[PDB]
Amino acid sequence: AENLWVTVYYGVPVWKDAETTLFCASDHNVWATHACVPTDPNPQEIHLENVTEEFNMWKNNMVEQMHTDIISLWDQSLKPCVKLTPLCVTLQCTNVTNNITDDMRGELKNCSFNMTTELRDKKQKVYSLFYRLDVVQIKEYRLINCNTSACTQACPKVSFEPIPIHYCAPAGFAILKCKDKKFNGTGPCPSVSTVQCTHGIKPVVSTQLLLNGSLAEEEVMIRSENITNNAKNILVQFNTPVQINCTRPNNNTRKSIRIGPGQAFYATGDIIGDIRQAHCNVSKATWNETLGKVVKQLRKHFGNNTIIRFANSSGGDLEVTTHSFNCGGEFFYCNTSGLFNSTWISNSNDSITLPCRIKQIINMWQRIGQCMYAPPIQGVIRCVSNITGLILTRDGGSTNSTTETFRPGGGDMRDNWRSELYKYKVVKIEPLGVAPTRCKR
Amino acid sequence: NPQEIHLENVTEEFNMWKNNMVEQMHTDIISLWDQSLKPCVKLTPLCV
Amino acid sequence: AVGIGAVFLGFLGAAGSTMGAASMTLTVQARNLLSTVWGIKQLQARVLAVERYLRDQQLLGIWGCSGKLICCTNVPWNSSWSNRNLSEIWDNMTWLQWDKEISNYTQIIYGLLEESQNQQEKNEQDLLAL
Amino acid sequence: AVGIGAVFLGFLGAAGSTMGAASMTLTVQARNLLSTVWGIKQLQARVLAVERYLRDQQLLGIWGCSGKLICCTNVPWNSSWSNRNLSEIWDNMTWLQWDKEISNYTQIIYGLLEESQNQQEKNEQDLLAL
Amino acid sequence: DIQMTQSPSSLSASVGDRVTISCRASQDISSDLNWYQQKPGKPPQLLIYFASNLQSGVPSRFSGSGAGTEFTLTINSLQAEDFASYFCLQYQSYPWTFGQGTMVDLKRTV
Amino acid sequence: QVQLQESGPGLVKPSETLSLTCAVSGVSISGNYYWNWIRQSPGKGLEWIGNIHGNTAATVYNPSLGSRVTFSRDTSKNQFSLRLDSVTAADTAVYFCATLYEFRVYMGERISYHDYWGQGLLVTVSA
Amino acid sequence: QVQLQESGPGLVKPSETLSLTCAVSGVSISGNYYWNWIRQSPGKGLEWIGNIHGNTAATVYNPSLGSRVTFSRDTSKNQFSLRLDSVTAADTAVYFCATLYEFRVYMGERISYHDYWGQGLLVTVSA
Ligand SMILES: *[C@@H]1O[C@H](CO)[C@@H](O[C@@H]2O[C@H](CO)[C@@H](O[C@@H]3O[C@H](CO)[C@@H](O)[C@H](O[C@H]4O[C@H](CO)[C@@H](O)[C@H](O)[C@@H]4O[C@H]4O[C@H](CO)[C@@H](O)[C@H](O)[C@@H]4O)[C@@H]3O)[C@H](O)[C@H]2NC(C)=O)[C@H](O)[C@H]1NC(C)=O
Ligand SMILES: *[C@@H]1O[C@H](CO)[C@@H](O[C@@H]2O[C@H](CO)[C@@H](O[C@@H]3O[C@H](CO)[C@@H](O)[C@H](O)[C@@H]3O)[C@H](O)[C@H]2NC(C)=O)[C@H](O)[C@H]1NC(C)=O
Ligand SMILES: *[C@@H]1O[C@H](CO)[C@@H](O[C@@H]2O[C@H](CO)[C@@H](O[C@@H]3O[C@H](CO)[C@@H](O)[C@H](O)[C@@H]3O)[C@H](O)[C@H]2NC(C)=O)[C@H](O)[C@H]1NC(C)=O
Ligand SMILES: *[C@@H]1O[C@H](CO)[C@@H](O[C@@H]2O[C@H](CO)[C@@H](O)[C@H](O)[C@H]2NC(C)=O)[C@H](O)[C@H]1NC(C)=O
Ligand SMILES: *[C@@H]1O[C@H](CO)[C@@H](O[C@@H]2O[C@H](CO)[C@@H](O)[C@H](O)[C@H]2NC(C)=O)[C@H](O)[C@H]1NC(C)=O
Ligand SMILES: *[C@@H]1O[C@H](CO)[C@@H](O[C@@H]2O[C@H](CO)[C@@H](O)[C@H](O)[C@H]2NC(C)=O)[C@H](O)[C@H]1NC(C)=O
Ligand SMILES: *[C@@H]1O[C@H](CO)[C@@H](O[C@@H]2O[C@H](CO)[C@@H](O)[C@H](O)[C@H]2NC(C)=O)[C@H](O)[C@H]1NC(C)=O
Ligand SMILES: *[C@@H]1O[C@H](CO)[C@@H](O[C@@H]2O[C@H](CO)[C@@H](O)[C@H](O)[C@H]2NC(C)=O)[C@H](O)[C@H]1NC(C)=O
Ligand SMILES: *[C@@H]1O[C@H](CO)[C@@H](O[C@@H]2O[C@H](CO)[C@@H](O)[C@H](O)[C@H]2NC(C)=O)[C@H](O)[C@H]1NC(C)=O
Ligand SMILES: *[C@@H]1O[C@H](CO)[C@@H](O[C@@H]2O[C@H](CO)[C@@H](O)[C@H](O)[C@H]2NC(C)=O)[C@H](O)[C@H]1NC(C)=O
Ligand SMILES: *[C@@H]1O[C@H](CO)[C@@H](O[C@@H]2O[C@H](CO)[C@@H](O)[C@H](O)[C@H]2NC(C)=O)[C@H](O)[C@H]1NC(C)=O
Ligand SMILES: *[C@@H]1O[C@H](CO)[C@@H](O)[C@H](O)[C@H]1NC(C)=O
Ligand SMILES: *[C@@H]1O[C@H](CO)[C@@H](O)[C@H](O)[C@H]1NC(C)=O
Ligand SMILES: *[C@@H]1O[C@H](CO)[C@@H](O)[C@H](O)[C@H]1NC(C)=O
Ligand SMILES: *[C@@H]1O[C@H](CO)[C@@H](O)[C@H](O)[C@H]1NC(C)=O
Ligand SMILES: *[C@@H]1O[C@H](CO)[C@@H](O)[C@H](O)[C@H]1NC(C)=O
Repeated sequence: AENLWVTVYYGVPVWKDAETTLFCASDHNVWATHACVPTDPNPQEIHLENVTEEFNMWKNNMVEQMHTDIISLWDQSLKPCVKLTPLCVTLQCTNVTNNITDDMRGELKNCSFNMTTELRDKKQKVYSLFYRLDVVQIKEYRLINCNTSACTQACPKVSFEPIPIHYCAPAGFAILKCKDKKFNGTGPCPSVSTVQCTHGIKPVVSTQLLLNGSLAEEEVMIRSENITNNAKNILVQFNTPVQINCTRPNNNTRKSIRIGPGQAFYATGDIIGDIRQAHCNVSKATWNETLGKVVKQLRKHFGNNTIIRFANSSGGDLEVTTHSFNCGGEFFYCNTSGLFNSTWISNSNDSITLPCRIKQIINMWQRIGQCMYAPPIQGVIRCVSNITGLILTRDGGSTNSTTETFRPGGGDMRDNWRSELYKYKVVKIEPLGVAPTRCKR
Repeated sequence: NPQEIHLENVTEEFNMWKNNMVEQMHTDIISLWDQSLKPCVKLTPLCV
Repeated sequence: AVGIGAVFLGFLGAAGSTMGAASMTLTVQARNLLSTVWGIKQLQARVLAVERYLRDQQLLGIWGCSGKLICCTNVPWNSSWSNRNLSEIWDNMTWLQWDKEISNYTQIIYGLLEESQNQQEKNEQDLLAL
Repeated sequence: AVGIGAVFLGFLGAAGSTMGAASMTLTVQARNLLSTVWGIKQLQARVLAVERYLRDQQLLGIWGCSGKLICCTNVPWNSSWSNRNLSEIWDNMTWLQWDKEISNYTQIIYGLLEESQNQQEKNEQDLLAL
Repeated sequence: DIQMTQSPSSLSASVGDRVTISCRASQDISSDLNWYQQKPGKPPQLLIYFASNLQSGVPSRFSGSGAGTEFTLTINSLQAEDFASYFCLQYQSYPWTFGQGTMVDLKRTV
Repeated sequence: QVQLQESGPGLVKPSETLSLTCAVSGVSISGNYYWNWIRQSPGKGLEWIGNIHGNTAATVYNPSLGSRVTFSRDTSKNQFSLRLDSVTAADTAVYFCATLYEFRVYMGERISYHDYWGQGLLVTVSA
Repeated sequence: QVQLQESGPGLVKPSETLSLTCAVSGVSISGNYYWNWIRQSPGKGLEWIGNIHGNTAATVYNPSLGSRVTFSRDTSKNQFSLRLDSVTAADTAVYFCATLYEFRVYMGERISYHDYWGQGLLVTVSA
């Protein structure tokens, strides 16, 4: 009675979840844009009406691809640069006590040593200023990395400033974006659009604080894979940014030593004027208001009468225990102890100062056997940034006590990328379909 | 046996100073020169 | 009426529309299926896209619907696959829901189409021999 | 006769069968033609396979047999190419033996097919002119 | 060329008063008319399109009606920001022609 | 060669659900095969439970057992599982997983026949 | 959001050529859009000069002003330019570049209507 017949349609609008390899689109730097396609000035976005999709930030494959590409670009950038093999020698070091404050005592070492030269017969005697974190005692010291590997000096022309990059999919695939506000990274998104590819994502590297990121449009957002589990980090996205201004004020000097044919090593000659600690400043009232908003949002998941405590970091290496970042080419590690120190109970112009320490030998990623040397920068350096989120971790969480203690986290850099690609997903199109219809061949 | 065809009634436009073949030839020659020198001795100890 | 421009819906935005309305703009979706280590990855992706397009075209051609977007065939519709009438299919459903519904009765239809096309070709060859 | 499964012959199983018997399973062979330095070699092989497939498809299309597995033509069969009749071809021979027999009468048939298709196209255009 | 004539040339009304303006054509133009607002030192802004449809974001007080050679723009509840010069634009046949405009200003004691 | 091996708990309680899983080697379960479950008990002898079609997932059950029988198939693990709800003392038996199919040509004659009748497992029902 | 920016000389002499350029951002100019040039002067009010088609380069001009105008479009720079020849004192006016169009579905109903009406530029004619 039905007398219906099979009929084939090509170009049906359906899709399935899939994984693929995206590519560049951008408008000397470590993040090479030379090999990146130029972005179209007029991107197109198609709002998919009546389409409800499923999203899960914690299973996205784009984060892994971004991490791999970032690591590959970093490795590629350092290949055509000098290798500091001859620098592993016995250094004779003394203390620097010329116009130093009480807090900068013993932080600098004046070290003299012998070094090679252009000719393969002669030698030279040179001296430099090193940091206390870079030299280990053997009056005779040695570089910390000499018993692990040899570091490659970063070329002094390439800049470390992040640049926006857009990740665009191949033909036959599509990128879906969730426009629904208050979306907490998991579940059904009812407002969906298709974009050719994503917005500019700056590959900013930091720990314990997200800098130069993106802000929420409605209120502070809290995300976690399993908020009842204390082994999972909590991602906090602010509504308004918090300005942080900070600097290294020492007037540094740079000198070049020729250690071979067409090979130079840049060393810190001398410091002009006073010697003072590099430090960072954050406003007090703004931070208090932000913490009030954060605790107000946190009370939703942990009861309306719980006491919320902010405390210091647990411990570990210097990178995972301090707010580590890079400003003006210099690698800062700041002691964020005055920020997460307070208790909240249910019911002008001064700023908080965080002292920081500079470092030169860097293991940027969590790897062993591959280090890098940052050449010194000339003059005083300052920079201002926006704090726009936190990576918190819940301490303990037993039922014995009715108090919750949150501490700063970090370490893994995948969370930094996850905070930006939380609303994007990739699908593949299937244009073939079969339906019942009333023809007959 | 190279093959060539004569196009009658065709009058084309030519410009020697905008040819892109010259750039490709230069790049190829430089690349081959660089490639040929890779498996050879490096005179580092000669600086004395 | 004069001096006014017009623009139309392009890509998959027509996915929320019903099957009857969604099957009216097949070309916009159809045209978009074609267009050192990083170079290797990009070339692999391009080759994969070309291969997928060729596989789809070969599958279309094997059934006898070569060079067509809508090609209705001779295979009858078994009621065990779906018992919904045309009123509730082409005016109260979308392509995604239909694909979800008939996801487990696809290969047998393809085999039936292949066998039917082969039989039709053999019958045509027999007819032309006279 | 209920609940028992069936498994059919594979890729090249009909290689020893007669021409008539083996002509009924062309799809099983047709479907199999499509699917750091090591990656280069693999990509080269894949590109070569795609090129061969496209060349074969273009050759089929130029004769007017586009999208067909069995497509008979208008060119008469010259007796000089082969004298054997249908009885000792489609029932007492295989495809390999036939290929070995007529391996030297291939290009001329291709040219005849090409010119015949061109003439048919021109005649069809002239007829449609009216 | 189709001539667009507006009436009245100028009118005075108070906040909350109902304001009506008429626009007429030399020949029939079907429903291809648009009503725009223009403040001093600002570009024209669309109020009604196709003579019966309100533009998105415009306050609901503005409305348009009519057809053929007779169209009307009505403001149900005039406000402080509604005092401006209003125009009717026709686009059925080239060239496009605008009306002379009707100015609406705040009404006050003489 | 094709082999079949059964697995599952040997002892089950009355009114509980008996789950058995048959794993095959030497051939995939996604092809045109019907996987059958048979049981042998004292007195009754061989008795057929039901079967499942691998490719389409079409299942047929013995009317005697009613709706107590369910089947599932896992292609990734190459296994198929039988589920018997409301097990009683009459269900104590040795269970085998079997498959019967004929290998032939496409529009021609038949080449061979195949049945395997795997080892099976003894299952008893008691609290 | 689509933005239109007018540019050109603020003054011109009689009988000379007046050249203005409207740059568009946010939408490609090569689409099916009719870019329109209009002017407003005291006494005459709004007066439509002409329009040009982005895709096909088709141009239509006001019959009253005649052949004294030429419209051009540049896709690479995403702009369209108006060139009015033999300027006079009556041509002193504020020039607007705009576009009016509708967004619909292919052989169906309408979704929205769009006009922009850029800020415009003042031009005066005098020696
Ligand atoms: C968050 O974002 C904000 C703003 O986007 C970031 O703050 C900006 O940071 C950049 C980079 O530090 C800074 O730009 C520098 O400004 C300096 C002062 O004007 C310039 O001197 C400097 O140029 C030097 O460095 C470049 C490479 O970085 C070189 O290409 C250039 O030639 C200059 O180098 C010369 O001078 C040095 C020193 O004398 C010498 O050693 C060299 O050999 C060469 O001779 C940059 O232009 C911006 O001014 C900052 N903006 C603001 C508002 O503060 C912030 O850093 C971001 N946060 C994070 C964590 O990334
Ligand atoms: C997204 O979905 C909505 C509804 O889920 C779509 O709106 C629907 O559009 C159809 C056709 O345009 C309307 O059909 C109408 O039904 C009434 C029933 O009495 C009938 O009298 C009319 O003649 C007409 O057939 C339907 O009412 C309407 N739904 C609602 C709630 O208004 C919408 O079109 C979808 N979006 C897209 C892009 O397709
Ligand atoms: C491999 O070759 C053998 C023989 O070369 C094939 O066996 C042959 O199969 C055909 C069927 O296709 C038999 O034909 C039959 O012959 C009888 C008697 O003449 C006739 O009455 C039937 O109607 C039919 O025509 C043929 O006899 C048989 N040959 C022998 C020697 O038994 C075999 O089929 C080939 N392999 C495959 C896979 O086909
Ligand atoms: C680091 O040590 C070197 C060597 O002692 C210091 O350089 C010497 O400075 C004194 C006084 O300025 C001179 O008389 C010597 O001639 C210098 N030596 C050489 C080899 O040049 C240098 O000043 C020290 N730096 C600091 C910061 O204390
Ligand atoms: C640079 O090399 C010279 C020469 O080897 C070092 O001077 C010698 O030091 C050793 C032990 O330190 C003594 O036994 C020799 O008597 C020294 N010779 C002379 C001529 O002084 C010098 O100490 C090295 N410099 C540094 C900073 O280690
Ligand atoms: C820090 O945050 C402020 C406020 O969000 C940024 O200032 C905004 O910058 C955008 C640039 O895209 C402008 O569109 C906004 O109008 C600005 N807002 C204000 C209030 O000025 C500032 O650029 C951020 N700084 C960094 C380094 O990202
Ligand atoms: C979130 O984490 C909690 C804590 O681990 C999970 O609940 C636990 O699940 C394990 C599973 O073996 C049990 O052993 C624990 O006793 C459970 N703890 C509590 C407090 O219930 C929970 O399942 C996780 N959420 C999800 C969705 O898996
Ligand atoms: C961080 O804050 C401190 C104050 O706690 C600033 O110290 C002052 O810096 C100014 C520089 O303009 C000096 O004139 C004052 O004498 C300093 N006062 C004290 C008490 O040290 C410091 O400059 C701030 N740094 C940044 C980068 O903002
Ligand atoms: C961070 O730096 C900015 C400017 O670099 C500071 O903004 C100044 O704020 C003061 C308020 O005390 C104003 O008087 C100045 O006019 C502002 N200058 C500029 C350029 O905007 C900001 O106050 C600093 N914040 C902290 C915490 O140090
Ligand atoms: C967070 O604060 C605690 C105490 O307020 C710090 O503990 C101090 O650590 C230093 C360094 O080892 C010791 O010299 C002090 O004696 C400790 N104080 C106490 C009271 O135990 C802790 O180090 C801070 N967190 C970080 C990451 O530094
Ligand atoms: C980060 O800063 C805090 C606060 O200054 C440090 O805690 C102080 O550590 C010193 C040790 O030199 C103690 O004398 C103080 O009593 C500590 N402060 C308090 C409030 O107890 C902390 O040590 C710093 N982090 C590190 C790694 O040193
Ligand atoms: C250098 O100063 C530090 C800190 O005051 C001290 O621990 C160290 O012993 C000093 N070394 C000398 C004087 O050689
Ligand atoms: C290098 O020396 C440091 C300090 O003596 C030590 O902690 C580290 O383990 C050493 N490295 C290796 C590979 O033994
Ligand atoms: C927030 O995340 C939880 C995690 O499972 C999810 O169940 C919930 O739906 C999310 N919130 C909303 C509004 O979807
Ligand atoms: C640092 O020293 C140099 C050299 O004397 C001087 O020119 C410069 O002004 C100094 N920097 C500052 C911030 O004073
Ligand atoms: C931490 O907070 C307490 C007050 O709750 C204060 O006394 C103490 O000085 C603070 N510590 C730091 C390092 O700011």
